[PDB]
Amino acid sequence: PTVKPPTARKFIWTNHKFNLSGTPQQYVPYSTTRKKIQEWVPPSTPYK
Amino acid sequence: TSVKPIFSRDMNEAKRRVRELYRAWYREVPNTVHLFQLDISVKQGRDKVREMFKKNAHITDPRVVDLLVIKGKMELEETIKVWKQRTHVMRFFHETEAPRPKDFLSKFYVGHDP
Amino acid sequence: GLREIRIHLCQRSPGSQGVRDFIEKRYVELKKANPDLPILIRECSDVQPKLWARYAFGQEKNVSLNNFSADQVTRALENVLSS
Amino acid sequence: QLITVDEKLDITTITGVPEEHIKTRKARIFVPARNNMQSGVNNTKKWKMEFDTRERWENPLMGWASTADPLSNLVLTFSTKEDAVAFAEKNGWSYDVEERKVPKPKSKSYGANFSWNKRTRVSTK
Amino acid sequence: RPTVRPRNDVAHKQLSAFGEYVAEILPKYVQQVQVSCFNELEICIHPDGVIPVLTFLRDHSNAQFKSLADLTAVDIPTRQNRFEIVYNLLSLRFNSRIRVKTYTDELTPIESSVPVYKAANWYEREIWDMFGVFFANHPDLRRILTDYGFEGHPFRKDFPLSGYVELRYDDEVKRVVAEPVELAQEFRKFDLNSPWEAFPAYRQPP
Amino acid sequence: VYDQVEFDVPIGSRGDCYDRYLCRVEEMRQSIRIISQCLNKMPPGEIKVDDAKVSPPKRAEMKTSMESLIHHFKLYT
Amino acid sequence: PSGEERCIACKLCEAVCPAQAITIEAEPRADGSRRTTRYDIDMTKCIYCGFCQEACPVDAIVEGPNFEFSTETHEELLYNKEKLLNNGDKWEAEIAANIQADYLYR
Amino acid sequence: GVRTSPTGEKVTHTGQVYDDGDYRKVRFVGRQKEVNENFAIDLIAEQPVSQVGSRVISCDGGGGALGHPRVYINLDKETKTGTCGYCGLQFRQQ
Amino acid sequence: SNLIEVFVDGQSVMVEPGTTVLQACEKVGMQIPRFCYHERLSVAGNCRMCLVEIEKAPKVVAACAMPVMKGWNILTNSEKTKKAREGVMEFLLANHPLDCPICDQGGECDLQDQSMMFGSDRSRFLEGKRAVEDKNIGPLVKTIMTRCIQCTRCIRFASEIAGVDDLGTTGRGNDMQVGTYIEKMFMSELSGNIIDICPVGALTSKPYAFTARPWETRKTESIDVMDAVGSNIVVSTRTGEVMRILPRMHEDINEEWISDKTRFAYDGLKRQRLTEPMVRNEKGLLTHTTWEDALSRVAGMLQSFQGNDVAAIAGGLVDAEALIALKDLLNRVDSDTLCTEEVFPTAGAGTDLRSNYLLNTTIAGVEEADVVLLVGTNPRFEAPLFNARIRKSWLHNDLKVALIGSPVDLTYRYDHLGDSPKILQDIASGSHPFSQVLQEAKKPMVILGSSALQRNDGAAILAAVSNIAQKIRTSSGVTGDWKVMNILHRIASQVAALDLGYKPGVEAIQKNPPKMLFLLGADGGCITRQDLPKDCFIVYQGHHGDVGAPIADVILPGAAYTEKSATYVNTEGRAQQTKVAVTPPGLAREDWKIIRALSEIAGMTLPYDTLDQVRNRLEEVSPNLVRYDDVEGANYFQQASELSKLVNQQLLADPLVPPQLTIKDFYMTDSISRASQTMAKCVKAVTE
Ligand code: SF4
Ligand code: SF4
Ligand code: SF4
Ligand code: SF4
Ligand code: FES
Ligand SMILES: [K+]
Ligand SMILES: [Zn+2]
Repeated sequence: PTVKPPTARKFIWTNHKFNLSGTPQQYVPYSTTRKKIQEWVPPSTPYK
Repeated sequence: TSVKPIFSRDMNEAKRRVRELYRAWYREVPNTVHLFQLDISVKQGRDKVREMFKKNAHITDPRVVDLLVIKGKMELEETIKVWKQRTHVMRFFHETEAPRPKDFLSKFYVGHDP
Repeated sequence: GLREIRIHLCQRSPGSQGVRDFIEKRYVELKKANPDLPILIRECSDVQPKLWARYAFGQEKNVSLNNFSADQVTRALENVLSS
Repeated sequence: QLITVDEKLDITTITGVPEEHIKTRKARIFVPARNNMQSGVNNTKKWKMEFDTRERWENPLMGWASTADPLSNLVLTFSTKEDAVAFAEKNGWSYDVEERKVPKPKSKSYGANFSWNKRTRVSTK
Repeated sequence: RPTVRPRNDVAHKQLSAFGEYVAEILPKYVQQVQVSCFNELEICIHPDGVIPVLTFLRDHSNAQFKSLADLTAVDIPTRQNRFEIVYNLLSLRFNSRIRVKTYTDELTPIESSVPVYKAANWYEREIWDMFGVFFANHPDLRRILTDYGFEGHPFRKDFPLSGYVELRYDDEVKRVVAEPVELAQEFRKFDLNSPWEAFPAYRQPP
Repeated sequence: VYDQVEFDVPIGSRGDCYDRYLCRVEEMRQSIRIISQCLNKMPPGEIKVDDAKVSPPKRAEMKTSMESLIHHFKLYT
Repeated sequence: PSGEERCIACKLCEAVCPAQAITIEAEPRADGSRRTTRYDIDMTKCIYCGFCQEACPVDAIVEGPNFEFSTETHEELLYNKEKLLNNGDKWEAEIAANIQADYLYR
Repeated sequence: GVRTSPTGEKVTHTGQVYDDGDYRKVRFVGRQKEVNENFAIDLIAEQPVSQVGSRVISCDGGGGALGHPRVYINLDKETKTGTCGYCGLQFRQQ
Repeated sequence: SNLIEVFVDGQSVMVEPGTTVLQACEKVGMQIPRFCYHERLSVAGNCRMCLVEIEKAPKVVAACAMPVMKGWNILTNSEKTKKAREGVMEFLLANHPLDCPICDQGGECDLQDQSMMFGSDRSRFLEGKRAVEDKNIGPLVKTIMTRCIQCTRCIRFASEIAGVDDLGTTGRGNDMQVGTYIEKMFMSELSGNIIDICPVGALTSKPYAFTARPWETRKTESIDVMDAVGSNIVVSTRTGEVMRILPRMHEDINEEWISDKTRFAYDGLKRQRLTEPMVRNEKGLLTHTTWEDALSRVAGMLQSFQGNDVAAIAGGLVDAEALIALKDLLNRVDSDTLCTEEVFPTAGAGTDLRSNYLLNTTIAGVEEADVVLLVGTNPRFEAPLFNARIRKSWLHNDLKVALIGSPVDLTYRYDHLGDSPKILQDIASGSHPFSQVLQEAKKPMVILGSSALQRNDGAAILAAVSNIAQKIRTSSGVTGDWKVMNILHRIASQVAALDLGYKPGVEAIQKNPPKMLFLLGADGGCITRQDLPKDCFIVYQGHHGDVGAPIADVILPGAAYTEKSATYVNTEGRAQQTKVAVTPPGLAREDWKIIRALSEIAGMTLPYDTLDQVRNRLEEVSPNLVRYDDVEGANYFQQASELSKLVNQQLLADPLVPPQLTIKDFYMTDSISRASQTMAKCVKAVTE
């Protein structure tokens, strides 16, 4: 890379990170989508 | 309605092979319980053999009966020659299975399945 | 007491001929006499004609009207109506 | 040396299927409807056998769709409804059969677009 | 034409004549003889002819199919006899291959071909294991690929892809146990068939 | 193109483990002999059938031609 | 180069994946763009065959040059979209150079 | 466009965030929630609109065969820009 | 006798005169490729994809348009035919945009697939492509007109099927563009069907946009419940989620179309859902509880009351299984107050004779009628697919249509006789000139709207319409087998409830107010607590929190129509069943099971434990309810007509005004569509 530097992009990490497995920085999977079914919310005023 | 037989030409011949298989399984259970160091009693093992024969008591086709006996003899050979391990023999008893609900209300509470 | 009447019959089968005759002749006079009783006439192809009577607390009885004449049909209604 | 077996063909005891997935399942025997998004009719030739849909739920970890139904993806193909019915009966599945729907022949006439005195005359092309 | 597979009329003619030759000699068992556009000869026979037909092809001086390449089954549920038994034979003498096909259902035995080819032993065990076709007079018929006590014949078209049970280690009983299968992610069924016909040459009559 | 390369087939005489071992060692040598011919007789041209209903088109074509994109889309779905 | 995602949620990768290791959901983004809301790769289902990067029409999904990413847990190998975008931002410098070296063979 | 919910959990570019009573956020305790900080929706809005002198323009996303399939964009409407369906770049006619 | 012999690749086939070359090919199982041709539209002959060689004829002919001649041999796979297809496909793709990855049609695109099967495998087009500007035509249909191939299917569909002439082509040549010219929204109750018929991705569902690909969807064949037409549908699901609704072809019901409400209201199933049992806490607020706690509380009240003290109301989306389950449970405490929200006059024969409340002619019998009299109905919005049937007969059979009621736009010209109910007496008396039109007619059809019977004098209207039908039959200008009298229903559940013996309307509840009231999906507001004793115990069972649920003492979450295998009977009396596409959300349960579980807890176990058994129970009450897809005839119009004359009741001076007069009234009519964000965007679009 001293002779042929990489192309610069604004979103490329400026700071490299090594393998973070087993540390507090480890990746933890989760669902990235939002709730699909919306529940009816009962009224807050009585009228049974 | 004219078919090739497997072993038995009619149900009377087939029931003879069934009873012989039952005798072979009946006598093997004490050796199985000892050989595999099973924690079930011999009575439990023979009860399981009886249960397995009785769920097929309704079959009237000698060819179907023959195949159940062929398969039943394969299972016996797997047990006697210790090709099975302890886990295989214990699979008949479903010990880690939580009891499944039978009556309508219990099924209704737990999910949608019949 | 009686709560509901249901008459099943086929549109075409000869086994429902008497029931068809009863409806075409006497159902109107039956309905005038019992203006507040549900008499559910339900036709379906190739069904056995039948009479269903529903009484209090969900007790139901059914009577076969197969090959009944019209007068036999009339008679079977009267046993149900009286009871 | 053939033998006579008058009994109905019943193989439920030698197929290895657990009981709950014989008695409690409802097989549907049908010819799939044409996908209305396309005019090709080639996926409406054969008879299909599929089973009743059961619960799918979200996996807590990823949100993937989980199932406990071993037959959820089971689809069988048949030349005729009679073959499908035969297969369902010997396996002991309760089934429903839906008559094949075929489009009725239509009367098409390009000339009718320009009728002298009928409403079939088109206002544009 | 560079992208098209060339035909071989010579091989097609030779195989067609041999197909008629086998049919003339064993009319008691031969039901159909066909040759593919890529020149593979198939003999379709009544199941009673397995031993005589295979024996003839092995030992006859104009056949000499000494090598059994493969023996397998195909499950076609829509057929009354759902199982197609396929023998693929090789003749080193005549540098040729032949395919013999018969059929059976769930309850009708087929005769073991072990007397004709010793190679058939394990192939028939595999067919029994994966399809439940019983072979009569087999020296040692039993499962070969599946687990001990495994229920079902997995290569049948109506056997589910992920099966009915799955294994884990349970600490309470200190052994591996089997339980009904539950999948975190269900296998996703795809409908890929185009609704437009691809091959007019294979169109079936209406 | 195996009919276009020259090689010998090793053959045993005793049918035992040793002759099969010698057959395998000699087959490696013959493989080198074939590999040598493949390197020298390697022809130019394309490397998948020029039929885009079977083999996918090149990526550059897929990104410019309508037919290529349709065929790419269908071949991969 | 602008920072916009290349992936347009065509789902060709998901269709071709021999292991069914890809799971995708999508909707119109707030700006109307066609974009994914789920893009998961189960790296323990994946067979690292590269069929997904061949199928992608826009070079969105690639197999990069990293091979030193073993983990202490199974769950860490179930990648979601965030994980995969970070890998893209982490490795793009090398990935762009490798694609440059080989795209004329594709 | 990273913002945090009242609970302090980062909202992703897909709008995901565990709500207050969701037990599932326990997976992040002692660990961290992977969130990519470069929201594409924000970054593509930074690019200037390109002025062209034609009714129809084409886009391949740049880099020729390294971009996306070439599409042609109509620029007749004067009340909005032409946006590329693949890369989101915008065009407007002089 | 009239058939002529033609050959398809040398195979003899006998066809009617006028049969096209394309139709002759389909008789031997070959499908000629097509773009512009559609069997339910007028022939166009503009795509040229269907060109085919006729043996010994130098010129290829358009198969879709060309009538076949005797002795013709159609060569559907000759070199001339194949090369015509390749050339035409090359022309179609020359300017088509490279959009497949971002285009929603990909994977189910006729252009893609016919390119694979009949087109070339590469391009030789070296120019720039055409690009077209997009047209906004409303919130349902997204347009990307660069993909348009100018097949004119949408234009023909809008003109002929929908009766809307707002689509066309402007310009000429390569610049010809489909659209409206002006900025106009194409809002028709049948508008969403142009998505299905557009062969390409030019017209797509805006709600569906980008969400799925066709190969990953599971297809569940089911039945629409947004009206009483019983339109056959396919529910597309993926990974346990309903993704969209498509038409399922049924020649005798909806053909291959569905209404916009059927197509796009499914999004209402993802919101306002009841997912847990709820009871009132000490403060009078609904709080989540278990099924055990909820059903125990209901069972206690049901054991304490008997007779008239217990009543039930069935809403518009209730399945037949739930209906009989609830009727049986109430019958077991000797309650017969099983009511519906929709009213049907109980005078005369009431519900004793099916013919009294059925569309007796059937949907497909509209095509045989020569005159149709509509009374007090806006069929365009009450039964859109039924109105489409009338227009088809109007278009192709020259059908004469007259209307008594508000002069609404039916998409075809009709004779407006007025809105006064008194006109019915004029027609029956012979004074009105239309009476002679009815007498001259061979196959007249009279359709009274169920919406008209919601009036207080609905009994008099039904008698008057029945009276007109009786004169037509007595006059002997009609054949015996043809049926004249018809009721057009609008509620999916109404006919099944009437078959099962439910009381139409809530009049019995108003007469004898109950102490315990079951609301089985009843969201119409017909009975409120202002009509009930002070401490009435109200149990709501349904899938949506809308109108009924906020006033209930107990909420039992049920299944929606996508979430159960349930029986529904359409306005013809045809029994049809849905299939489970996704399971009910949360703790929700199948409707008939809830009542069955409640009956056991209350000590009155119902005698069925499976879906098959509860359907055996239905057969015992009304055998037609288990004859799926069958239309059982209903007779005895004469007996119902005689009983209708026993009690003379007065028509009111009020004009007959349908509940829906314009499109804005169409989009939201039940709990599901009221909860649909897509339906809300449609109301906003057509009002503002
Ligand atoms: S490399 Fe992995 S994710 Fe990509 S197609 Fe192959 S198995 Fe699927
Ligand atoms: S990664 Fe590529 S192939 Fe996969 S969905 Fe995104 S654009 Fe399509
Ligand atoms: S309409 Fe068909 S061919 Fe055109 S971009 Fe869409 S999927 Fe591709
Ligand atoms: S928008 Fe679609 S249906 Fe209408 S003319 Fe264009 S391609 Fe045909
Ligand atoms: S289908 Fe005949 S010209 Fe279009
Ligand atoms: K479309
Ligand atoms: Zn671009």
